[PDB]
Amino acid sequence: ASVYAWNRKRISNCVADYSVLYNSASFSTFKCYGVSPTKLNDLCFTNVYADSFVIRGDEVRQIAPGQTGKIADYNYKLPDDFTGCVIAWNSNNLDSKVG
Amino acid sequence: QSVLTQPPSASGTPGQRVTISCSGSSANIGSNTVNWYQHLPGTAPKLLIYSNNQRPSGVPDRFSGSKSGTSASLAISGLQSEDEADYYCAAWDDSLKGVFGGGTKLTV
Amino acid sequence: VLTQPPSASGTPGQRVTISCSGSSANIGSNTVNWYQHLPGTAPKLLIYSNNQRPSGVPDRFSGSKSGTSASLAISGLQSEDEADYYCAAWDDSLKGVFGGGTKLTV
Amino acid sequence: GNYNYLYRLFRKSNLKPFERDISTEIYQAGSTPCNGVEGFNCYFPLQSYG
Amino acid sequence: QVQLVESGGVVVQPGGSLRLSCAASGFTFHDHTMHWVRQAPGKGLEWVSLITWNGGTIHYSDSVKGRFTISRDNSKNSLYLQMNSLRTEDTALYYCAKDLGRGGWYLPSDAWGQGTLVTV
Amino acid sequence: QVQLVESGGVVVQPGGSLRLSCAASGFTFHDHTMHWVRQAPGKGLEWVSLITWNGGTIHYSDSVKGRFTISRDNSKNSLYLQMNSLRTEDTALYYCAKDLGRGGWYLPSDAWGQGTLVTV
Repeated sequence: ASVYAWNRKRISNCVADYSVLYNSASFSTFKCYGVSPTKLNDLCFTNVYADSFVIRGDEVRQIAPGQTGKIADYNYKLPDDFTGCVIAWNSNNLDSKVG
Repeated sequence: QSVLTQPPSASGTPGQRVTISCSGSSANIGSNTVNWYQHLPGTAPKLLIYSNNQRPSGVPDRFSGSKSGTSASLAISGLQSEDEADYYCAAWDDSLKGVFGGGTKLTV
Repeated sequence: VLTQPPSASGTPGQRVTISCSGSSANIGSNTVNWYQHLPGTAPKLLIYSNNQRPSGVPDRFSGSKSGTSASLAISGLQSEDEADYYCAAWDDSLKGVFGGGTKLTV
Repeated sequence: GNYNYLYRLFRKSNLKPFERDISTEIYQAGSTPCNGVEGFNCYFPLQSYG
Repeated sequence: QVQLVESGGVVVQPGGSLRLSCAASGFTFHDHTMHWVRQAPGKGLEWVSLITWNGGTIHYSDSVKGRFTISRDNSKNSLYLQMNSLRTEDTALYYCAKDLGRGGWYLPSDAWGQGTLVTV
Repeated sequence: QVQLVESGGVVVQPGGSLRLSCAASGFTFHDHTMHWVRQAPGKGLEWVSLITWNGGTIHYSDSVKGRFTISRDNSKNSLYLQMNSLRTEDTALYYCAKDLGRGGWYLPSDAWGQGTLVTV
């Protein structure tokens, strides 16, 4: 989805295996706030929300607590007490076109 | 506007236990040690915890903490009304120099 | 049409301002934009709609509009901040209006 | 100030009853090797009384 | 990754004419308004003209009004400026620029091209 | 009985060159590393700089790097901070602090001074 209209996927009543994400070399960004990126499998939650969107490389830094900017303020805002992990990767060969 | 990330506040009932989290990059926590400070308004900041889980003289065993992965935390047990203070997370950066977190306001 | 000082200066660690004035049609009943021009290349937008910033421009640069006048406030003066700053607005009688330009040095 | 009285501030482990330790081996607080000298997150184990 | 590339910065005899061209990419062309601005040597910026995305309106500075014509081709992502009855007073560095966003217009915004030198 | 006493907390014109001075006693001065830390009003703690006992190494935060100078005099048991090219963003309560042990260094430890207020 576009950043102005991000897609929220609800995850519940399931087994959350995070090792398939944590140990992946694909991701360029993997920032966990309030939790440890390698201990996620040992943490039980009621709800997990996966918010999916596409932004520019120079905007990736805005997807975090305490940040401001065009994305942080007008498109996708995260709370200062956010708990969860922000995962991102380069999609230049997926979401780009000539012209 | 800080490298180390902390929640804006924490709270609980006196006699209970609460925790204050701290997160950062591998250059902040992952490859270094985390110190904690307790700053009571009206006076100077003081060291609470150093080298992840060690205590300086004068700091009671109600204050303890740990470091794992690329994160750290401070645990405050036996909450007292006198612990209504701003707790700070700090570490030395591999690229930058000294780094402090925003500070967590702990209240009764 | 828009009136600006020919230059501005100051030691690093000094706040400076670049004023702009015109008629009720230039500032009073319209918006004011500001540009920063680094010699050797093109001008770039610094401030728009009186006090808004485009991507890439830090909060070191701010401004305001009141009455029939406007101003740009520059809090930083590094070696990289030497540039010609311009005030512009759309008129009701005239079209696109730019000031003479202010040379800000350090 | 009389600073000729030293006490041990850093140690790898605790002492046993009536155990003596008068070594000056430097203490490494961080995970980075101090190379047995002093510097980044490593200190001389003894401290003075003011 | 917005870019604007000007061409036509040549020397022309006074009383003659010159056409400038600006290539554009990195942004939606057909929905955006574009402008020309010129800077005479020793002077500040002088606004020349604008043309809106649908050709709904065109505006010229009085100094070029009636002698300059602005046009665009939304199928080639290009902007053109036709300047006739040229005078030595028209010597300037000409810049291509776009507006803030789609539909509306006001003044040149953040993305400016390098520009090209026109001598009369 | 460790004490650190700051001085120079005055209101200074931004174009000036204010220096702060920290007096130290109650501990060995010449074998210890010391730091400056400041707290801007409404904000948390900001690390400024450190100087080691032998002057072997000095470190600055990027926000003060190139504009602040740190020095010490082991014969006077005092630490100095020279702050030039001042900004209104430098308004803060400045604290003097020492490290944990002798020889080496890391971050400010248990002994902090009362601090002094610098207004720009």
